[PDB]
Amino acid sequence: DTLLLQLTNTSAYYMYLLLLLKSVVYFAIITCCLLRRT
Amino acid sequence: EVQLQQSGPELVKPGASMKISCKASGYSFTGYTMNWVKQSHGKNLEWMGLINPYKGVSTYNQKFKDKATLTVDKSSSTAYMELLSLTSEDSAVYYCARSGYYGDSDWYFDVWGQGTTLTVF
Amino acid sequence: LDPKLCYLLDGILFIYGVILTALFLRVKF
Amino acid sequence: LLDPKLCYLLDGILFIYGVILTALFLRVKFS
Amino acid sequence: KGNHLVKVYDYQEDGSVLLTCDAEAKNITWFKDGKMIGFLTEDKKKWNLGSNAKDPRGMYQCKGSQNKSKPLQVYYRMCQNCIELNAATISGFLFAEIVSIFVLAVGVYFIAGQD
Amino acid sequence: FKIPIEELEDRVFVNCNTSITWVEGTVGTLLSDITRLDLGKRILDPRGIYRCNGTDIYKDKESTVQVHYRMCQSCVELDPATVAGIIVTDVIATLLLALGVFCFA
Amino acid sequence: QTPYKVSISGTTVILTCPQYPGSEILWQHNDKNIGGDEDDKNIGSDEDHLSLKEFSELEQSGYYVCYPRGSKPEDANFYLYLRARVCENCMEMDVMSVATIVIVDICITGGLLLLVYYWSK
Amino acid sequence: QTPYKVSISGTTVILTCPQYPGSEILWQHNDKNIGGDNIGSDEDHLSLKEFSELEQSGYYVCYPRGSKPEDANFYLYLRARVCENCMEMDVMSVATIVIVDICITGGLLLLVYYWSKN
Amino acid sequence: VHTEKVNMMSLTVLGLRMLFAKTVAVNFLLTAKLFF
Amino acid sequence: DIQMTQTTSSLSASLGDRVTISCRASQDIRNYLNWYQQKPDGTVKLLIYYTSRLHSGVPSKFSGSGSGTDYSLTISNLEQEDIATYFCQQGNTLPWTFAGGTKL
Ligand SMILES: CC(C)CCC[C@@H](C)[C@H]1CC[C@H]2[C@@H]3CC=C4C[C@@H](O)CC[C@]4(C)[C@H]3CC[C@]12C
Ligand SMILES: *[C@@H]1O[C@H](CO)[C@@H](O)[C@H](O)[C@H]1NC(C)=O
Ligand SMILES: *[C@@H]1O[C@H](CO)[C@@H](O)[C@H](O)[C@H]1NC(C)=O
Repeated sequence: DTLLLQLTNTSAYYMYLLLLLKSVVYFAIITCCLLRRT
Repeated sequence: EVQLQQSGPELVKPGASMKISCKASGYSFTGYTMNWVKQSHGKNLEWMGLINPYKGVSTYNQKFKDKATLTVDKSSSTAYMELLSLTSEDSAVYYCARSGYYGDSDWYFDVWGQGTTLTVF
Repeated sequence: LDPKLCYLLDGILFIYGVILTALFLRVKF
Repeated sequence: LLDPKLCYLLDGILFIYGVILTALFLRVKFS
Repeated sequence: KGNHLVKVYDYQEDGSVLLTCDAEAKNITWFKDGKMIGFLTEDKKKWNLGSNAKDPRGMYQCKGSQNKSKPLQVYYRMCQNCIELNAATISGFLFAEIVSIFVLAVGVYFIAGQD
Repeated sequence: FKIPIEELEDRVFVNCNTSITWVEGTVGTLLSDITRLDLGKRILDPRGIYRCNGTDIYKDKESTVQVHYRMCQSCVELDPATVAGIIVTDVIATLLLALGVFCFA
Repeated sequence: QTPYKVSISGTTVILTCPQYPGSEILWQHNDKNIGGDEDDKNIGSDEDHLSLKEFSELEQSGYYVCYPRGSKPEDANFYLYLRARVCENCMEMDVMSVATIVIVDICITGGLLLLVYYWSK
Repeated sequence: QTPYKVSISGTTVILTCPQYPGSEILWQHNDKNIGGDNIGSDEDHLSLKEFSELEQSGYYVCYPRGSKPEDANFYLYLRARVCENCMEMDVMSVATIVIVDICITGGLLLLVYYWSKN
Repeated sequence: VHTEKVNMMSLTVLGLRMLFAKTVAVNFLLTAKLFF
Repeated sequence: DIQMTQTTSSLSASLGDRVTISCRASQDIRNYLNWYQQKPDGTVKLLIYYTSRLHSGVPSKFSGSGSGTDYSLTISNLEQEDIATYFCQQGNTLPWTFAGGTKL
């Protein structure tokens, strides 16, 4: 029941935090590449 | 024991303003409504106004709303009254009366002061 | 159950939107 | 409770943005 | 009793855990780790560690005017940051991992290929 | 004169000697028995002002009870750190997207 | 006859009684006099507000009433049956509120992008 | 003296009392004897299986045989809900998953960069 | 069951989805720039 | 307002007698009437409150009664200390109003 909702919610929160960190390191990489180009 | 001590006669001139003191002892001053009661025309007693000492909020009797202002000094547990523009009709004995704080026991004055006899001449 | 379906549609539709914008820009060229 | 409806709520907006993009492309090509 | 005056009042309408020491005395001094965590709040005899979700963990002692009450240890694993590693959840996590890593790598492939 | 409020079967119940009249708020439903009103589930937060005349003990004495329930199934326990972090990161992402738009234009 | 106004803010619950504008008002909770100089400092009333801090649903929830100075509690007709569950940083938000939040965030983002695009040209 | 040592895994819960390193073991939960005869008693531990938040949650008593539960030093109030295949994440756990993700992602990004460069 | 904390978990997941969608838009926009 | 009056200004009675003092109110004051003793020196005390409730420290020889608009204080065997002026004060509606008083 609502407990399962608690578990899936916190799992999604952790997963999205990891995905955000992934995209942030990629943002750092592409910013480096753009700055080298510019 | 519980006791209210009032000031002296304090003869005043007409049109002046005089301050009456009621110094309380023996109990918690803020937990008890303080009233002021005027005894004029020989022995006629009249109620003048009440001041909630813990708050400073005062309810006034419409007859004396313009003749008395009530102030309270919680530090010395002393109640204060200012009679302003005291004419010859204001010459009387003034008592400070203690009643309960709340609406169920604030209509009887258990403890009275000795009385301050203010005269105007 | 429904949150898992929501997240699955999130992933599918993210891929779809990225692909569609990519190929739209390809035709824009 | 917020229910899973809120989760569907934002998926809806991202969907509608996707559909505007694809329909715009279908209008661009041929049409 | 055995000097175990401490008891817990739980299952309130608002989720919280309350610890009560069976003493009607002034300055009931609870001890934490052998030292007084705090002397009694005036007129209130019980300590409120907080809500049930906080999961307070420790050794709790209580002392009134009399000698200290024999401590009552409280352990709470009222899980909050707890998930299930079922087949579906791990598969979904790995799938989001796979698509994310692949998309990010495709972007990297193009970003290197042009420059 | 206090009009009783009763919570049984998780449905709050306003009960009074005489027929009760709704002045404001939750309309409720009249039971089979007159002088008893169910204000819905207790979880739905009934609110409303109700007048009911007094009994033979207090004749012709009208009382108003403003029943006010605040037990929120919609409540969310805000946490300053999490909310502030979400707001700050949203603003930063918006600024980065704006910078990208500028770098286009 | 003006409805009781009750506002809940975090743990604090503040009750205001606007039926009596002129005089000082006094509060009674569950037929026990409340407000004024007492041991509990969580409860304080000033003007027409009764401010309860650290409200406990089991303890402080029940019948409430306000009466002006000079009116006995017994002859009171307007009673508030406040039964409230209160938590710290608790706030009620519905689905449409969050929908408005996300929509307005999208709109401000798009507006900023469009403003930057136009300013560039 | 030393508090009780608690281990909970999945649904099962393990209890042990370090007050006596070696002695006869008797367990009481909420002042009724639990353990012995699936829930059983270890020579130095309490083995609870199918733990429940409602069924078994309260004070816990470890004492030698023929003793009154108040003679046992401290009751151990235990309350939790159990779900299958569940663990608590510590701050260290969150940190290690974060670091693992960042390292693997960055490594694969630079690897793809080098691969596509040629 | 108490819905107070789980409602925050849902709200924060919603906020993280907003952040992720915006950030994905950011990376895509920057990639399109670097191509142009 | 609620004008508070008394039947007679003064009454005469011998020592040890049981006498009653009547007090009247313009409206029904719902038994909220207070009895005070005005001693000649000036000191005045609260004898009874409400309908008949005795006040702590006041001797039991003082007794009150009445309901509605007519009230009575039926004091016991008249001692010499009993000689004072007695005042009835309403408490129903503001302002509180006293009465003329009886001399004994
Ligand atoms: C979501 C992000 C992180 C990854 C998605 C990859 C995107 C950004 C990549 C993958 C394919 C790419 C496109 C491939 C081909 C072309 C044609 C070229 O003449 C202009 C650029 C354009 C239109 C590219 C733009 C960037 C692009 C759309
Ligand atoms: C309603 O009537 C019942 C039954 O006669 C009685 O016990 C009760 O006092 C009445 N309610 C009130 C509020 O007087
Ligand atoms: C309630 O009392 C009011 C006030 O007089 C009256 O108009 C109304 O008819 C009464 N209702 C009942 C049901 O007695």
